[PDB]
Amino acid sequence: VDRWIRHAAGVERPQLLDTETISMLTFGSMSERNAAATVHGQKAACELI
Amino acid sequence: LSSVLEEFEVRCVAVARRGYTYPFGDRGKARDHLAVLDRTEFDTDVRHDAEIVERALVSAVILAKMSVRET
Amino acid sequence: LSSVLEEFEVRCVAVARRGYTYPFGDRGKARDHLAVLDRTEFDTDVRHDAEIVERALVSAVILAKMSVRET
Amino acid sequence: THCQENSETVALCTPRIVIGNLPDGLAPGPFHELRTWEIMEHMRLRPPP
Amino acid sequence: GPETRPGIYVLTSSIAHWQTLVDVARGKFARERCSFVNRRITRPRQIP
Amino acid sequence: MEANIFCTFDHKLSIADVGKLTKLVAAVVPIPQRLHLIKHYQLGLHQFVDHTRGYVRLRGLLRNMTLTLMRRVEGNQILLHVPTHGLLYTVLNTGPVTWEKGDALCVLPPLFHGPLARENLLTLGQWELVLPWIVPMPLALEINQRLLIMGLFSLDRSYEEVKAAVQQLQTITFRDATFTIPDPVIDQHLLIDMKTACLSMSMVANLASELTMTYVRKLALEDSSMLLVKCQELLMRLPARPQHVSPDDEIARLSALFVMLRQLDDLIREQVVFTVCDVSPDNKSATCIFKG
Amino acid sequence: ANIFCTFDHKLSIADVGKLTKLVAAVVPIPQRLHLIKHYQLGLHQFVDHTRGYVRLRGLLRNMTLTLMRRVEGNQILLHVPTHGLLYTVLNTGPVTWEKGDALCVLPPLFHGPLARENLLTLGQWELVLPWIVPMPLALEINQRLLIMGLFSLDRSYEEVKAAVQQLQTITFRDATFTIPDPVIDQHLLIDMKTACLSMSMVANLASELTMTYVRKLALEDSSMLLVKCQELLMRLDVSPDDEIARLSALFVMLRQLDDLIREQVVFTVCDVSPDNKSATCIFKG
Repeated sequence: VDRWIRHAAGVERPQLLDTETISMLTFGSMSERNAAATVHGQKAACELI
Repeated sequence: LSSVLEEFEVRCVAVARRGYTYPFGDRGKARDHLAVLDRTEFDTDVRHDAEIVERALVSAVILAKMSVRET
Repeated sequence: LSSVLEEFEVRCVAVARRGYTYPFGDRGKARDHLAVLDRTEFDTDVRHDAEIVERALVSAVILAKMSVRET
Repeated sequence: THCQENSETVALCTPRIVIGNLPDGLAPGPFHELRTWEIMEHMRLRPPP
Repeated sequence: GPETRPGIYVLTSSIAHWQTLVDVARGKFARERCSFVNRRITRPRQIP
Repeated sequence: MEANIFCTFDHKLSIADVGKLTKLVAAVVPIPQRLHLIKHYQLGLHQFVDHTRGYVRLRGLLRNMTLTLMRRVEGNQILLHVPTHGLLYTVLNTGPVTWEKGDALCVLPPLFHGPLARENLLTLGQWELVLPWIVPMPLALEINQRLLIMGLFSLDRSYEEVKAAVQQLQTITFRDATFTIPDPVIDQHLLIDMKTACLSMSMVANLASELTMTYVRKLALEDSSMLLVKCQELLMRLPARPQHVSPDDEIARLSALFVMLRQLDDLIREQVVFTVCDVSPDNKSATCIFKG
Repeated sequence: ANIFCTFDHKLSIADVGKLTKLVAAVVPIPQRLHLIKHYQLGLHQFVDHTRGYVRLRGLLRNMTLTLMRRVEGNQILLHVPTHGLLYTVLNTGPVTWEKGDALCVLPPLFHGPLARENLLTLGQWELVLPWIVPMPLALEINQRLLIMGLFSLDRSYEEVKAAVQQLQTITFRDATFTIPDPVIDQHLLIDMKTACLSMSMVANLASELTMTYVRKLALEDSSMLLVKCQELLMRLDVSPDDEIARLSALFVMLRQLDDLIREQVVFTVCDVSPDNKSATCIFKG
């Protein structure tokens, strides 16, 4: 069911990243790949029930 | 199947312990069948036995041909 | 030669495995006879077999004296 | 002790059992009677009339 | 392959602690760390 | 590279505020940036403070921090000096552990002694000064052995079973001093260390020679001793021995095994920083050859 | 900074004429001092007729190496090298050197006089100068000695005696060495008896316990490089407190053996003096 969630969301795991890349997450590190063309600049949003 | 299959895993362990000792032309023709050879188990349902012993025939029987270099 | 050649090495290995277990007053003199006790093997030649046996008799018989500590 | 099997002078070790195993000059008999007086004293017991 | 063809890697990094440099080497050379097990699966002769 | 580091303060010093820092002259001070004029907010281990209350993560983040010896309190600045490789400078004791001449020293994260002297010795609006311990090498690595045995022990156990060994494991003893150790338990960094640890244990179990692994049993009937009696109990689970093999194979079967003996022990190993020479009679200052 | 020694014993001119040949040497000093007795010089203060090898290096590991410089009246003017600077260290002599060699210190094991051994005795006292050897020769001689501690337990086999006969001859550039047998008088050295248990104990405990810890990491997945290793762990085939103490019994044997493994370099060869009478080297350690 979790694979169906990642598929329906469209956000597939990048092989759970490198294990050292997970080790750097506790210090904080970028996860998003940079978008290619970005004429509109930085994007942001948030969500609340 | 109790007393019969009780020695089946024993003979399969004998095929494995004898099987590691003998070099082949390459492990890539054997390492997958050697992995299934030791990963064998027995599902609780009797109907899954067709999936059990037949996989050992896919493996160890070819290893005897690999001992003789049969085509 | 069947049962005679077969059980002879088995009893010889049994005398060896039982023989290492018992401490002695020195490992010096005993270790050579303990080595010959294991190294003996059945050569295909027929006339040499008596030397395969009598040389082992030089070992265990002295070990039997060491079981009683004699001279 | 050096017990002798035939053509032998093999070593042997026999543990002591009783406290009275100790030879006199290490546990002389007056010392045993004196300790016996201590046993008759501390244990609270007297001979029958 | 049967004939090893070792690679060579000059590299610069701000890291200065060998205990962490081997750790960042652990997950990056997963094919190589698998290869060290991959010789034992085939050829017990000749030590990896 | 730079031979020295400087710092700037916000909240102003008093008599005691500068006196506690003059007390810390010639003492270890980690930095993470090595800029010529670091801000005090980046100074110290306090920047790695963690509400999850870890410890091993503080150690791994400590692994990359540069060490810099303290010197000269001019006032309103730390005036750190960057140690040079291969020489020596005096170093004050910090960690509550007795020192001896010639022992190796290493950096370890602090933990409360038990009674807890709780001497922060410096504080501002919230920021503090947490100086990592300088401890003798066997003590520096045995705690890593405790955290590693704590990691392997955690698997498949009831919580009372999980904490049963902990009553002995977290209460380490050394030179009369005793220490209780709060632990991350599971902080991923212990897990990734466990993966290379068991991977080393596998090859060390597998690279062993057929006679080398049998060597204890070959010695078992050979001799009788209480250390061997303690040796005997571990190996058994509930007399014959064999001998073969050509001599040349052992030079290979042993050689690669030495690399695993390093790779297995590397994770409990820590880089040395100090080597004491002239111990002070008052048990405070100690000059040390070699630095970071 | 210079370190001094004093000779309370009288110096015959024949001995000081050998001492002047030691313009430099890697003399150990147990404790750095402004002044020190000659009894503290060398490994001779640690000499044992029993333990032999390993203990000589486990006590040598903490020694403070120092070069010789000049000699005066009944006193030595030792000078401690600074790290990284070049120094004209003398060789101990067993092995000819060539450019680029690594160097490290080893306990002495004489086989007659070495190429640079002018004996110097001052009443029972003797100076045993530590080896300066190329690193690969040190790792190989350590492997031969630990192997000698394995096979010596059962000398009697002719294949084993021929095995020791084969491994006894280490070789190098026109070298002709013969490895000393640590196990004099048949009985094993206590150092060999401990160093062999330090490895063989782990050789059993790792073989028994490796399955349970790979087991929990097998159901977890990542690169799954670890999961495949257990299939070859099976090729050679339950208490709580036993599981507790047993791991504490593991690393205690693993750890002291690491000193037998790792060997920090102390010098590196560059230009070589003719007939290897001396060599400049970069000090390290």
